[PDB]
Amino acid sequence: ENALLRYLLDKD
Amino acid sequence: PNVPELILQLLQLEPDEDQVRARILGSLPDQPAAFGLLCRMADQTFISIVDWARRCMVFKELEVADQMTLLQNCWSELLVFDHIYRQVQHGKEGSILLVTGQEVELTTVATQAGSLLHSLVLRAQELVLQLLALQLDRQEFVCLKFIILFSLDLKFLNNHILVKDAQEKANAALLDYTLCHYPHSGDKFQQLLLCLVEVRALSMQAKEYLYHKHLGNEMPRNNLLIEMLQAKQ
Ligand SMILES: CCCCCCCCCCCCCCCC(=O)OC[C@H](COP(=O)(O)OCCN)OC(=O)CCCCCCCCCCCCCCC
Repeated sequence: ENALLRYLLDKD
Repeated sequence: PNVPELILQLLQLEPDEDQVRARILGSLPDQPAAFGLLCRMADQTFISIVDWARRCMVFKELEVADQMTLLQNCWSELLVFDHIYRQVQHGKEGSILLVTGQEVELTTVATQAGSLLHSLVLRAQELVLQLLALQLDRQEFVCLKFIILFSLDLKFLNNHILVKDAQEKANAALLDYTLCHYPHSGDKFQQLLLCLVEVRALSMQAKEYLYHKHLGNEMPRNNLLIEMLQAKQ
């Protein structure tokens, strides 16, 4: 799973 | 006149009022291309596209896993389409407009770009020319990018019901608008869908250009587009 996408969607 | 309500709601979400450019953060006798900075600029544009998508109707109602799949499916298409529409707004055959406000002459890319990048740029400009001949407008633009966002087969997601509705409502909206606003020859709905096929083909060439740079260790070490490339599509 894409850690970057989770980050940008969760927050920044 | 009676613009579909989905298209109306999407225009209200469109962030551009000069704000995209301000928010973009690479922090500011002619010369070689500023490669690392161009990379940075593209990464920040990706960021802003995810910001856009997470504010979109339907999308913001899905759970994170589905949101990720959808964006994993379309991220390169959204970036290419973002660049393309910028070029229709620019309306100059001789140069490229970047999100920073900077224009790059096509002769410049002919002198500096390798085989792959040069092909890509040129093929993209052909598509710009096509959308200009169809008199592409901002209403169509935001509808088409919502369509790209939800252009994933239902089977790959948990929530079928809502994604199917979005896919159907988005196409219906485009047809309704083109039919009412472009009473000219050619089926504009269908022509625009054909354009989306080209956006997808372009975005595939773009990932391959990216992958080429990556194998030769030419990309910045913490590039976002490479991180997106490497995560299982
Ligand atoms: C999937 C993502 C898509 C993002 C698209 C949105 C951003 C548009 C950016 C376009 C900038 C062009 C300036 C070129 C000036 C020049 O001629 O410079 C030539 C240099 C070097 O060229 P070379 O690498 O061939 O190496 C030759 C030497 N060995 O290249 C650049 O500096 C390009 C830097 C781009 C970095 C961001 C990565 C974006 C991915 C694909 C870009 C192609 C998109 C084209 C449209 C489909």
